[PDB]
Amino acid sequence: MAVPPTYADLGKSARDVFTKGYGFGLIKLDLKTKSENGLEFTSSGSANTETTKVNGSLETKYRWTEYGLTFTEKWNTDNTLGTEITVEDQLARGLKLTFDSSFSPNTGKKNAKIKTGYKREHINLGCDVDFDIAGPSIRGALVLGYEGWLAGYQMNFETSKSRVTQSNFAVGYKTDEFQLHTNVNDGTEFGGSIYQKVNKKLETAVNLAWTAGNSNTRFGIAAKYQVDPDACFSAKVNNSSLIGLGYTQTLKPGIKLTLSALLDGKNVNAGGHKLGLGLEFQA
Repeated sequence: MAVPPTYADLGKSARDVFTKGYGFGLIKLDLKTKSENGLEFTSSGSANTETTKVNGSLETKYRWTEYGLTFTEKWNTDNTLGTEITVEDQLARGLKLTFDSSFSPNTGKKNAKIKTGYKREHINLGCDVDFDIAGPSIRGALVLGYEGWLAGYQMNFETSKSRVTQSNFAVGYKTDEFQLHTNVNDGTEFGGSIYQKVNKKLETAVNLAWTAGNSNTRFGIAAKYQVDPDACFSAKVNNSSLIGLGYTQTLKPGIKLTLSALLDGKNVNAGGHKLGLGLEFQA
């Protein structure tokens, strides 16, 4: 509350208006279970309708919510395996420590990661270490909060190059109804977004992006309208003339069906246009 978001979550809500409720060029199938603690599973399948490629993943999660522990297991179709152990609020509130291991039989190439996070009133700090063969690399992030205002810094240091490869700044303003976010990545990529919860049923977002020193500008406008408690409409445009449309409908409790279309101007409908279908099952 007085506790700020992680550096990565700055601007998230506005990013969500653009990304959720759309899945162009995919048939997606998701099966989820919930539990406050103990076992939880998520299993997903994706057909890309341009490449005929069909992907799959499982994730198994066990929470010992008594000791702030989560153990997670991942497995996809590309043979990649992974395990993640997380401790949260355990040695100190709100300290979070993650150990992550990945393993790929298809190349015998394994990755290991440690993420540490520390959060309290006005401060959100992180330090992620990637033990890669051609790392370590270390990502550090700090976000400071002052009366709704937010300032963050994020860096990545690659030890093989012994150089900073990433240096990002963000400044924003965040209430429950309204969020401003600005960032510049590497003194080079500028971004800006406004998010508005306009009423109980309408959220809107504007995104701006440009690059030093190219005079052009990209922008998008998006909305999400919750028509009733069972149906939800999304519409977005950008200045490359792309129109995204999305409709999500609960067909039965626990079962949501989303249809989405991506349309190119001025060719609507004249040439080929991206459709999508998502079905989510929650049990």
